[PDB]
Amino acid sequence: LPSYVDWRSAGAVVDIKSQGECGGCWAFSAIATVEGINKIVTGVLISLSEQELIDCGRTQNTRGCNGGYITDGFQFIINNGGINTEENYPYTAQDGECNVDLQNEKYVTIDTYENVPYNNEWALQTAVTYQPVSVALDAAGDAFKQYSSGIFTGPCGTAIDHAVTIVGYGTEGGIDYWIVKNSWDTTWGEEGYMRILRNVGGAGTCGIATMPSYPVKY
Ligand SMILES: *[C@@H](C(=O)O)[C@H](O)C(=O)N[C@@H](CC(C)C)C(=O)NCCCCNC(N)=[NH2+]
Repeated sequence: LPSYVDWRSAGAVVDIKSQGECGGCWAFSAIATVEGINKIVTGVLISLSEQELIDCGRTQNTRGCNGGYITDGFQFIINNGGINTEENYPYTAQDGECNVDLQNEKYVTIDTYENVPYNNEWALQTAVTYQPVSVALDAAGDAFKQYSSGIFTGPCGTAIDHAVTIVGYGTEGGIDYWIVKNSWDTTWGEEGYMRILRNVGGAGTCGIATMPSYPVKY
């Protein structure tokens, strides 16, 4: 595997987005990795609609701004036969009525998704080498919420509550890290991104390695 991977150097990461007060992080994470794999196999980076997942993708315990699961975001794109763009179905940070004309207008498709073996940072590094991967972490603490710069080491638990996207990894000064794309605008962290301690064992720092998944497009 490479010593460093950064999907932003390959044109596979859309600029930082802002979810606001709506609890739609599951939709932001699912969309960022579908944007990623679409660029890798089709060669064109298109920004996609989180709002379509929030409005049209309600199922079981995925309930729009009320929270949900990354994999239900991928399963909506699979069952719908595709997803529309951010410009065609823009984000309102609201639970809204599914716009059926916009739901039927599809520009990007995926075929299936896979789960990375949980609590296995080596298998997670292998998957990130091929594409951005969706993860969730424990973002309930003030240290996480107030993060500004550096390689974050904690404190944080592992009972995850906030989905984000890993867009790379590297090492600086002998310290290994993951590069994380968050959805709290460019005013949080390193212009919207976080570097977080890698190779710590088990579930990873703030549980980042405990439930990774990614979309598959043949
Ligand atoms: C994350 C955010 O917007 O900050 C958002 O709260 C969220 O969806 N969190 C997920 C985190 C991982 C995907 C596990 C979460 O905790 N989902 C569980 C939501 C259950 C909702 N069920 C009901 N009944 N509202």
